Amino acid sequence: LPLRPKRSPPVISEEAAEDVKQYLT
Amino acid sequence: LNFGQVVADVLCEFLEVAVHLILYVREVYPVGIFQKRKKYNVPVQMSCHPELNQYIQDTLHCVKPLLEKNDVEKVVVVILDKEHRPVEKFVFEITQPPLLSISSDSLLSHVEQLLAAFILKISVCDDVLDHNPPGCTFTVLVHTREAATRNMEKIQVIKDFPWILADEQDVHMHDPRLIPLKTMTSDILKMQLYVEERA
Repeated sequence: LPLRPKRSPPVISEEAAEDVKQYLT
Repeated sequence: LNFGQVVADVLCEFLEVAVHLILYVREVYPVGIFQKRKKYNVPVQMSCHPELNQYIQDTLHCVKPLLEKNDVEKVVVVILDKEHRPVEKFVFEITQPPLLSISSDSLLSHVEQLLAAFILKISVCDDVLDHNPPGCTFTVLVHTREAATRNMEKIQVIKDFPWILADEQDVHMHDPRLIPLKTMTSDILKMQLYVEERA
């Protein structure tokens, strides 16, 4: 039985995605 | 000069590119966060989300010491459905040979050509796999070598980024379909990449 991070990956809202597309190329 | 660490560095750099591309071609996150770049002289997709990028880095920074000691058997990117059941497993089976052979032909250019073939097979894999249900998330699982010493504390490298033992719920995939992607054998690395998928 393997190891995993206890922290889950972030949830990226569509708003954040639009911002990332808009300002971080 | 520790070449096992050299290999671990090549693996973590590659595993970051691979995880990013997996999340892209599987549409785990919106397409807007991704940028078209070239790695290993082959088209790839990197996310520009700062906290997603930091999460992948922290994961691989933690895995790297175990890679340096050849204590990792598999690194698995698992894709969860809305109900936390595993939908696909991206299994990176890794083992350094017993003795690494470092040729001066070009250690780098040829392992990168071999890794590039892994990148291309990931890109075309969404023509063989069924589209995941909406609301999927991902997870990374590390299978450690048969006889490994206290890996549970060697993997805790990043402050406030703890690890745990996964559950049977995190791994349960009875009778999956196997999709081989690519296999390489070099004088420094034997690596297998295949996909398990829910029946």
